[PDB]
Amino acid sequence: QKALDLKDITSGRFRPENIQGVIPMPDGEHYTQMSADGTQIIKYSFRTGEKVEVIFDVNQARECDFKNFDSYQFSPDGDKLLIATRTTPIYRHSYTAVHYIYPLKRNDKGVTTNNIIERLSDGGPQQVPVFSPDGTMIAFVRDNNIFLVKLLYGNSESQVTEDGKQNSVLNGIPDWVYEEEFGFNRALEFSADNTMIAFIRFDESEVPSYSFPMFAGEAPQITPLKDYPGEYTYKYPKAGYPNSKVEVRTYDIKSHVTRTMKLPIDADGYIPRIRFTKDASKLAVMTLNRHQDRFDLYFADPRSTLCKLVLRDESPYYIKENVFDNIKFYPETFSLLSERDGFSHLYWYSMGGNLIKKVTNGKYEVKDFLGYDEADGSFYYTSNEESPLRKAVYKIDKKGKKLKLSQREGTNTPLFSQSMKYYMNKFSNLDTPMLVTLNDNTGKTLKTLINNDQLKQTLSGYAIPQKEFFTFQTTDGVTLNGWMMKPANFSTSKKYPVLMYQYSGPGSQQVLDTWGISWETYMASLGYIVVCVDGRGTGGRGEAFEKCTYLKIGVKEAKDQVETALYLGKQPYVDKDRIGIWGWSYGGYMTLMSMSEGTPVFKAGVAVAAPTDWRFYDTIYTERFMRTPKENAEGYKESSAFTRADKLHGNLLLVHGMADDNVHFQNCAEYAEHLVQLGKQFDMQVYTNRNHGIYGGNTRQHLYTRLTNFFLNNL
Amino acid sequence: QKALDLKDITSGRFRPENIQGVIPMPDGEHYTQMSADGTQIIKYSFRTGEKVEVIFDVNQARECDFKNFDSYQFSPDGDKLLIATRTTPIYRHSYTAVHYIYPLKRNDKGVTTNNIIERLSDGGPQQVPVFSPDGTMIAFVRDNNIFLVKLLYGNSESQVTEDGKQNSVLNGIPDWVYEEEFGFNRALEFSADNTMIAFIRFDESEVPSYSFPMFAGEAPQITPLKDYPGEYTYKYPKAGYPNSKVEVRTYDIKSHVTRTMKLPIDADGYIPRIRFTKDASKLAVMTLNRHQDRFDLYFADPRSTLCKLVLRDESPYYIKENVFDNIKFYPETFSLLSERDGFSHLYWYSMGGNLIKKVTNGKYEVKDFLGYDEADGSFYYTSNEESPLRKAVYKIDKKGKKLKLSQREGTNTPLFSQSMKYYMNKFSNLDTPMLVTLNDNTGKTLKTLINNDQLKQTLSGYAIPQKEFFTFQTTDGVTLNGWMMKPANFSTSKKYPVLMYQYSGPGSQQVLDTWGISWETYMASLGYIVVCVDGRGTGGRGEAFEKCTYLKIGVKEAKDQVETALYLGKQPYVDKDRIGIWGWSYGGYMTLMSMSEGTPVFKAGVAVAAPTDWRFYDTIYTERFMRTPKENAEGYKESSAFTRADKLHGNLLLVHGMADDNVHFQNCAEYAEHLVQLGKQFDMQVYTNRNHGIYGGNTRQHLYTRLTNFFLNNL
Ligand SMILES: N[C@@H](CC(=O)N1CCn2c(nnc2C(F)(F)F)C1)Cc1cc(F)c(F)cc1F
Ligand SMILES: N[C@@H](CC(=O)N1CCn2c(nnc2C(F)(F)F)C1)Cc1cc(F)c(F)cc1F
Repeated sequence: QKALDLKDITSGRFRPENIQGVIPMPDGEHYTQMSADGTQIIKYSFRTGEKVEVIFDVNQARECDFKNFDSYQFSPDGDKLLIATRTTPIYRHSYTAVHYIYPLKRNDKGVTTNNIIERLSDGGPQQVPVFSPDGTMIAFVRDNNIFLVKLLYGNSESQVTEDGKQNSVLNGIPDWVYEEEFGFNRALEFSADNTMIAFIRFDESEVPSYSFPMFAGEAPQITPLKDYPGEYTYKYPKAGYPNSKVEVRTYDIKSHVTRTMKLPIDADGYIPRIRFTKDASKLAVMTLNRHQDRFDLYFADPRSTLCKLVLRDESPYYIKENVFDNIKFYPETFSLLSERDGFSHLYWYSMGGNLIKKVTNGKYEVKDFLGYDEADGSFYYTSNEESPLRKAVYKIDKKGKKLKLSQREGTNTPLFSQSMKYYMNKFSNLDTPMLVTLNDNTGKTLKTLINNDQLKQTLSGYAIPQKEFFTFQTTDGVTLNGWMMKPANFSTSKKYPVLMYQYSGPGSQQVLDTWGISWETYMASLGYIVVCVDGRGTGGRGEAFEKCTYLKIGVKEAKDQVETALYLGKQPYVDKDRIGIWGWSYGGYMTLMSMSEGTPVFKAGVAVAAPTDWRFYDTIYTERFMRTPKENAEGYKESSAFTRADKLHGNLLLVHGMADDNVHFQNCAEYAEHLVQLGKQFDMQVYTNRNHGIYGGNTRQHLYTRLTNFFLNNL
Repeated sequence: QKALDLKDITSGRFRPENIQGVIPMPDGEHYTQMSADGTQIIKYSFRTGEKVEVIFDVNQARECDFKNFDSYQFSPDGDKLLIATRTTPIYRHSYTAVHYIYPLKRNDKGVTTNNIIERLSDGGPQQVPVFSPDGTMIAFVRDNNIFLVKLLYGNSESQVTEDGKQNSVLNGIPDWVYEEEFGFNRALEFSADNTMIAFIRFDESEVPSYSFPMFAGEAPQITPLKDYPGEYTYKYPKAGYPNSKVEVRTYDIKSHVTRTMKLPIDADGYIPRIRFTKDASKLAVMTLNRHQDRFDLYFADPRSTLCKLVLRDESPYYIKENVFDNIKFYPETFSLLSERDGFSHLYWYSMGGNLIKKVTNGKYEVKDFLGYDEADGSFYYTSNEESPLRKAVYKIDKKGKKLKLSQREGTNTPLFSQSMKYYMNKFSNLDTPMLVTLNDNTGKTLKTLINNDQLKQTLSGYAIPQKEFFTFQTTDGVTLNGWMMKPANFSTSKKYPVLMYQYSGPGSQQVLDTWGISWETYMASLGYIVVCVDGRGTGGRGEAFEKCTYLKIGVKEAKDQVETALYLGKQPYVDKDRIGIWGWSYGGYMTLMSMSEGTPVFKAGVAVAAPTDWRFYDTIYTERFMRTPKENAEGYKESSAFTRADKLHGNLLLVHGMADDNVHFQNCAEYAEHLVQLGKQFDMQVYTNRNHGIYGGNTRQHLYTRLTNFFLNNL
């Protein structure tokens, strides 16, 4: 019966027990994980779940200068560990860290804990270090150049590129927009030979600069800025501006000759990935055109420079970013996820580019390709075949027989062993916070490592609202999925205020059979009905449902949020005059769109870190859905929150971080002044030195307290 | 009985009729004024108030390319008019304008309207043009250099200085901080000879730069910034940073030789003014030290460069800026306002520097010295001898007899004729919006030009709260003046919420017997008791009362605002739990100080454009009261709103303009983050591209609507 406390939510007091840093060892029988302390790396058996041994310990390693470590990686051989310390984030995926090599060699007592640890580099902190296939070399990036460490040669460090320059030329790591929008941090590969390095070189010299102020602030304090403010500058192309010029280069480890691949790509095209195949003489180069609807897979010869078109996959809309990391190479074959038939499905290709078979078919979506077992010819993947709200692990055999491997319905995230014999399963649903099991490739639970019983017990003493799923029919006959969360004291006799939550961005889903206690859960415990509906444009229901928004985003999503409010307003326990809506990022943009759709259904709303005109956002994301402002002028105008701002109805709170390198604070500053000149009253909360995550010290608690009080006062 | 409408207040619908651009002509019998149209300049008699003639008309002037004009100036002779068009503000006092010379020569019909108008310069817009004593030359500034126009030589334009450079060297106009804090826009003078030009040269090259973003915005839209924002940069030294290096230079009109005056000034001193005397060979140079408590008046020879100390005036606190423009030169004598005896009083000096007499004495303050009539030896000035709430015009004869010239008690602002024979009087009090009379130097009303009867009649239909003055005693026995404004329906039976308004800055006063209808008046008509009290630190009551705050500003002012709230809270018609406070500029800073003084008396407050730590503010103002941060570390800490922020009590709204070149938006951004990390909830309203005035298009209406709703919701 006690009441949830927001501070418990924001401080993560109900964060379920989990396992971090799980890496399948090459042997195929074992996995390693990080200790909770962050001070040990411990080996375990997939088959039994038994602790085999502690392989690494900060208090039991020689010349180890760090107290805790952040992350780690095994050499492909299994004899060395690359360990990262002092991890310093740059953008969402990039960071520097001081890395260390730890050899896994047994001593006189047969233990791997008393070895000596070698600083990976006597120079400065490193980016994206990667082992060569034999484990004898590590390539890394620092100051936008590539460096090579030869472990057989005294950790011999050589400099591969000399033209790296800040805000000008990047070697082996992507620029801001590629990193954010193709979702990756490394373009740096070794050949199966161990003889060649391949990398993408980004020339962003003629990409526009963007700069915003930095104040001293607090948590952290930037002390040089105590009296006079400073600034942050970086390359960021807005919609329709020029992107980096990119090319693929190779470096011959024994020769030291650098070569450029002769890739026939459009001047304004992209190279979202490179990947060495299992063939030593074949480097996969993935390329898109600027409209992002033609994916061309090339095989480049790292020595001759010759590039051969292997596959062309085309769309009347666009190719999604998630395809690229589902391309896995094997001696004679490779996988490909494609939406050609209207659903995300798995295709199996020969290494000549020749379609062997369509592995999955049906009106469901494959989410991830987990791997192929050559022993039986069988494919492992996750999908939502059960329902768009769920994900389960599946196996399809060589003849086409499908078996679902998950024991329980909800959200199943598997991490397979090297051999596909075993997998670790992390599971949740609305009622299960986390349950971690070890399973074999038939689905049998070999061991239950974590059940989160202690969490359930602690929770037992609190009065927890419960989510329930529901569907309803829009006025044009579309089924929408949503969840509804009612106070634990709910009465059909009483009428209640409503808080709608949504994200609503292309391909996204927030209606998922998974567990959480969030700020929404807290709102529900304060007496609100909290509802979340995934409108048109969201993922999991195939291409037509997702991409009906193409060239004019936000409009259809906004009507479906208005339709959701009308439907709630008809319910006898809902006070239609007290309906609020909020969201963050695309969700904040959708709050503005929805509150100014024309039907005055919302009393109040909060838009956090909201884009307000798509011309302020970046090239790769915006153009994927909208093309450029010059090709799609009317679409940009119609998708803009500015155009419909005179119909804004309800009390609005705009929240933004002033150091947002993702949705620039420009969005909020320009939109607010439009609102001022229209005579619309609204409220603001701007956060000094905060980015798109708005976090730091007491910031999140402060922010959710502000949102709580805003809806308490306006609903 | 109708209700005031805020939109009428912000659109200036009750702005009293007045007269603009009143200039006393040299003859001493006449004044000129601008038409309301802005299209005519019309001559009138002081003696009779009769219209003599229209001297200038846009529709009746030849080769006149403008529809309206902004301002105008007469040649010292009376034969030419310098007229300004296209006035473009830069800071509070500086602007560029395209000027035109119009000769006042009669035609065949005897009229001055059909003449030809000459563009003052074929080059670009000009700054601070000034006539030579004979009227044959005009000096002006453009692009930080001095130019000379010789009207007897075909409007011959020559360039006096060649080293002017933006953000580097200014000739003849002050930098940002001198302009704002010594209150002037021109350091450019001709000798009585008409033979020499003198000017101050500002070298701000080593003053720090400050930059803030500019967005496109609206009203005005900055169209180049529609996609990518820009910035504004200028020189602005914060407290304790270096000021411009300054010197006085002269240019020999016939010789073209430039010379530097040998002024013995401290390295870090100021030259707040230069002024040519009635002696052709004597240039007054006014200088302060950096502590601003030693005013040294020098007489410089423009040819020999030799400078002679004429007067030293010293203070244990500081010399106020208002003294400099009260120094008026005569053939054998000059005036000086000084606070040496503890009150602002008028002193009469010989031109050798030798005190002839103390003209005024008593425990009241002289506000302005209006002039000296040599015929009777008599002095004209304004003072508050009646009460700190009032100002009247006074005359003191050669033998010491004093006569008060004003007919009515309240606020009397006089503009004397060249000869001191007549003056124009603008008058108001709590009940008189504006009454404009013409009076002779005994006080007799010769004519009443304006009575604002129409305004009174329009007002008659509205229900107007009325101000009344009051005093009360603080707990340490100090008498404070305040005004109280109650709703027109006031009842002693009812209990009411309170809105306190204050400015509270050193030497300022808001409790004045003068007329206005403001946002406060609107709040009163919505059912609030609105109170304003001038606490310790404010002006008009002598040096001890004003400067008891020296070296630790804000603390004492804040206690007196808390004492005002306690006193109001004891009244039976005041609900002590519903007391709010607000202010703008220093008044916004005082809102924070007062709301975090420690006694939790305020329910809510609004701080507009508030300084929050004095180290963020500029050198001349801050140091006048606080010296530098390095000399007064503990004083800066104790005056800071940051230090006491943990005691903030009540709901706060912070309002700021993001392009504030005066109180940088840094103040608000740094303070808000301090509040976030302390866990204090507050509200914000930031205004894109707005300066310290926060105005533009619908901005003011939007802003006062926001303040109204904030107190309505929190009180
Ligand atoms: N910038 C966008 C990034 C994104 O949408 N994807 C990149 C990463 N990704 C995606 N799909 N899978 C992956 C990942 F697995 F690589 F991470 C799509 C997200 C995003 C959308 C907005 F409208 C906005 F205002 C801010 C914002 F940060
Ligand atoms: N910057 C200050 C200027 C001033 O106080 N004087 C300059 C002009 N002046 C004065 N006294 N007479 C005159 C004038 F007649 F010259 F105008 C004093 C005003 C001021 C005080 C603050 F705390 C602040 F946060 C902003 C701000 F703009």
